[PDB]
Amino acid sequence: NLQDARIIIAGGGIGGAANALALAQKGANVTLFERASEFGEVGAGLQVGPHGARILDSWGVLDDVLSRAFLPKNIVFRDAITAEVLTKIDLGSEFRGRYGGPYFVTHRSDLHATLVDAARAAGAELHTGVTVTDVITEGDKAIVSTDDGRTHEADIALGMDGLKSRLREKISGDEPVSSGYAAYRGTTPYRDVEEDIEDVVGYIGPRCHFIQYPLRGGEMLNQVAVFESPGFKNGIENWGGPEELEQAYAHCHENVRRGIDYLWKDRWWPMYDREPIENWVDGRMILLGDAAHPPLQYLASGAVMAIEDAKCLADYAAEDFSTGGNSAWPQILKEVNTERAPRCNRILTTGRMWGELWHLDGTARIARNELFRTRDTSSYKYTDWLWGYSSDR
Amino acid sequence: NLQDARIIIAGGGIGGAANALALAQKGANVTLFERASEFGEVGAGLQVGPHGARILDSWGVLDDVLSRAFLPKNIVFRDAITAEVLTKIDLGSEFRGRYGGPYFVTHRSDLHATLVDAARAAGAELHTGVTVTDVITEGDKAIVSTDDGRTHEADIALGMDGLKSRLREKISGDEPVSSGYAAYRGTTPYRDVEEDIEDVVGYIGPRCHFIQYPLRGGEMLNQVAVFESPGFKNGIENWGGPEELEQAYAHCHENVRRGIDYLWKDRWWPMYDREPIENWVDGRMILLGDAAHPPLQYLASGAVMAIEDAKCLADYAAEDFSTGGNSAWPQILKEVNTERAPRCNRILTTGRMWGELWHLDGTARIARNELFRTRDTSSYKYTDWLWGYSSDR
Ligand SMILES: Cc1cc2nc3c(=O)[nH]c(=O)nc-3n(C[C@H](O)[C@H](O)[C@H](O)COP(=O)(O)OP(=O)(O)OC[C@H]3O[C@@H](n4cnc5c(N)ncnc54)[C@H](O)[C@@H]3O)c2cc1C
Ligand SMILES: Cc1cc2nc3c(=O)[nH]c(=O)nc-3n(C[C@H](O)[C@H](O)[C@H](O)COP(=O)(O)OP(=O)(O)OC[C@H]3O[C@@H](n4cnc5c(N)ncnc54)[C@H](O)[C@@H]3O)c2cc1C
Ligand SMILES: [Cl-]
Ligand SMILES: [Cl-]
Repeated sequence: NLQDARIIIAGGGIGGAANALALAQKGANVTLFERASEFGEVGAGLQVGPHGARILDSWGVLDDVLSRAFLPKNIVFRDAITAEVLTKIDLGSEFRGRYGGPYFVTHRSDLHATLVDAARAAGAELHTGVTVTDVITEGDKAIVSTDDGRTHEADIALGMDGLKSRLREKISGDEPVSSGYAAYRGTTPYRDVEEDIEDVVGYIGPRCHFIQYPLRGGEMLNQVAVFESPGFKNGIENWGGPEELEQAYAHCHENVRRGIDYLWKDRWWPMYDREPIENWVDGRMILLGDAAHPPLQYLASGAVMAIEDAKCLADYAAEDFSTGGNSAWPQILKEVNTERAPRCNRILTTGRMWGELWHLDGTARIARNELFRTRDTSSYKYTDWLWGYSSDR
Repeated sequence: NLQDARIIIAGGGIGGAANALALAQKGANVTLFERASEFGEVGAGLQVGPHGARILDSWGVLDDVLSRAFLPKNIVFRDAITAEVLTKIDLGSEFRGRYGGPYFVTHRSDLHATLVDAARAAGAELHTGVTVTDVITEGDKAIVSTDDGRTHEADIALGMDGLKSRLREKISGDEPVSSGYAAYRGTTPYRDVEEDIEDVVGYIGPRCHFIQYPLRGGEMLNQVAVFESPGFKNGIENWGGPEELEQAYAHCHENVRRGIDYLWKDRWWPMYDREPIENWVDGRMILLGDAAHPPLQYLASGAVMAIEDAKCLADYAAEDFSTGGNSAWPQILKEVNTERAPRCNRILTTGRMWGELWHLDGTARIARNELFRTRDTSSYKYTDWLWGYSSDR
């Protein structure tokens, strides 16, 4: 376990919260600093495959999360022009047996709160309204600076400050790479959306897609529209705004076009990722979550990768610190980086190809539709790398 | 049959020759005018699927053509970058039984000569060095003008003057549509090409393809390179010249790049087709062959469609003229047009999509390769429309 260990976590998103939980359950001393004045997340959906669900079950929080989640029966791909069903991924009894957990969807806000509550329950010391302004390594400790003028000593620090990480600048000078696509969300009472949906449905079209799924007990429908922004190509600084939505969907089926009207129009998410990097470690600081590996969201696995990062770090640390103490930390960070970077950088790079496959047009769309139609639905070769991974050694 | 019938054919390519044969075997009086001073065709390969082979067998010329042809065992698609085999179409015993004949390849010159010799044997009067300058219909006859100042009366005329048909101007003012791709050919002694080939091999790559097949007894190898011409986009009048070949293949596998060196460089074929048109009839003149329906050559069926045109016209004419005489000709031309236009215009339009499918790049290429790999090789759904058609009623 981790009793004499001290860890400081910079950032309290889903990643930082899950690391706080996993390390405090091992008996470590955890201090987490979150810049925002309250913990919280967007009150809209996310998807959590069995690669995340199994981990939450290990931490004893899956049952609880599921009480406020929705269990879709399938992921259904449809053509966005014709609305034709192309293929389904069955999330039923064969899938859960293979992958050791359900594929579920829930509100981001609920998952994040449940993680923060369990982290606190397990002993983690969480602080809101505090920004980490620096992390340096001196001798065998990390020295962390906060925006109240204080400094804090720990054995290691986690840089979990997101896609716009400033801690990442210690290791890499790269900048976010624009995809040129923007995401909108909406959540609507299910009854007010204009047949019935019990699945995650993805309509995939030229230069756009549109996703729908129900949330807890089917009361609300989550809707997500992602489209190629002409403003990005044309050089706009604040590209992707809502004046682009009608034109971006004008070639789609009525089921998709009607959906646009339900989206929140006052906020959107221009989609960026970063090129993959191999090394995430600077002395006794490791970058994790989106600060190490921010993806485009086509594989719905960004938060799941931050959860897997938490599991791997706490499991490999408990194994090695038990017998090697504080001196073992730089070897533990190396081993965690070596396990996690190939996994997560394959999600980054394959995710980019997978979104391009959704957004094909012309003859390439005709080929992609037939490839999805004719596949062997009993084969798991397209998914085992993603949903069957485990860091267990 | 056709004994009192008179037909004049404008053009003596493979189309005009095959119509002369089919009509003279029915006992019709056939006069064919060819502009060139000698009958002849390019001494390079063509492919003739069972949709053409069955027809030649009916006319009693298949055995003879086969004596000087090559019988490939498969059509093999390979990726032009990696040389990976993607899929094979087996041309063996299941295929020939299904489609009623072999898929063969031979020299264009040999097929054309064999058709011209059999047409002559059957009674057709062939004339070289004579251009048809006009065709008009007056009463119940076609009146055909030639470039020696003479006029000729027949019951019907066939406009078979090719892709650049001037007779087509009677019916449509359209012009050839450039594909922006150019074709080169070569034939090399098989032994001099730098493993062994017993199939039709198509290497399909971004913005290009490369085809190889052996000719009679495997003595010569036919090679065809088709690539997207940057000169066409850039506005050159005589675009597609050989200075473009190296760059156009520079991303391909060595097997493809080595092939370029064997091509004839003194002549090439900029690839054009025409938009499909429904009506091919002007009074007692019908356009047939490339004058009615010139394709891009991705389905290797242009000459085969002209052969099918010959079979349909002679069969439907023999059926109706037997009992209705000369007065039946305009109804016969209508019925032939109504049978042949949907068939041939589907080859035109599907052929364009099929070449685009070969020339995909990026994620669209990854999708296309997997679609070809994973297909049901026992299913004929992609090919029955093409190789299983018959005009028989
Ligand atoms: C449209 C969209 C849909 C998505 N859908 C899914 C999905 O279905 N499933 C999935 O698994 N993932 C999904 N993701 C990805 C997922 O949202 C992210 O990968 C994940 O939230 C990253 O978590 P994180 O904790 O690493 O970073 P963040 O969530 O960015 O958290 C970083 C935190 O650090 C705080 N902070 C920043 N700087 C400092 C500092 N110096 N000091 C202290 N605090 C700091 C920030 O306030 C923030 O709370 C999606 C992403 C997008 C954009
Ligand atoms: C690179 C390439 C590869 C191909 N590969 C294949 C293949 O493998 N299989 C296949 O089936 N098809 C293939 N084709 C298509 C095939 O070549 C043509 O569809 C077919 O040759 C057309 O025959 P046609 O008789 O209708 O016209 P043409 O061959 O053009 O013949 C028209 C004839 O009319 C003559 N002429 C013109 N004007 C007059 C006039 N006013 N008076 C008298 N005579 C006139 C011309 O001199 C010419 O001989 C390919 C085409 C290309 C470009
Ligand atoms: Cl994601
Ligand atoms: Cl052709």
